[PDB]
Amino acid sequence: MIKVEIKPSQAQFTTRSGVSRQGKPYSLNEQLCYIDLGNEYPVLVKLTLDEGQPAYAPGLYTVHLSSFKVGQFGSLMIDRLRLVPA
Amino acid sequence: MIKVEIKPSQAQFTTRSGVSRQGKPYSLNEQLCYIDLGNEYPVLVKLTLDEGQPAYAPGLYTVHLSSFKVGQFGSLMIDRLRLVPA
Repeated sequence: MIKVEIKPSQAQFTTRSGVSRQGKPYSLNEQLCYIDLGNEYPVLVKLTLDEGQPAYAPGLYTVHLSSFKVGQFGSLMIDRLRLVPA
Repeated sequence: MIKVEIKPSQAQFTTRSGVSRQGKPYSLNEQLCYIDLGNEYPVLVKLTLDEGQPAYAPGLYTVHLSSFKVGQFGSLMIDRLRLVPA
């Protein structure tokens, strides 16, 4: 299991916006977190939240299976990192 | 944890080859597996093995932390899916 931590300083999201190729508006909410990848300290990672989801609260989390998909070359890829409470 | 299974029919690898941009030869070993992504059946996924590693034997496996890296846009990505026995 991947250990992900939202620190107290990471409790908010920011929003970026724009317009798609054929005219539709979009908004993307982004939040930061720390992920332990086995180095001396955890590393900073950007999360893009799904539509209508609040920011994750501070605490410990692991990664949900729905984060992954098979990509166009047949290998596993991350679609969007989706989290669940540890 | 991600459940990965190497079936008896997937016990071998194949090798692709070529030449890099500035003249160096390369060889890549590829093996197939099944990964349970929570749909009605597991899906077929291609693995690229690391240099000097044999094919994984049939059995059950989970994913090692070294499979992941932070990508050039700051989000988590899979580098190469690396496996360990379950």
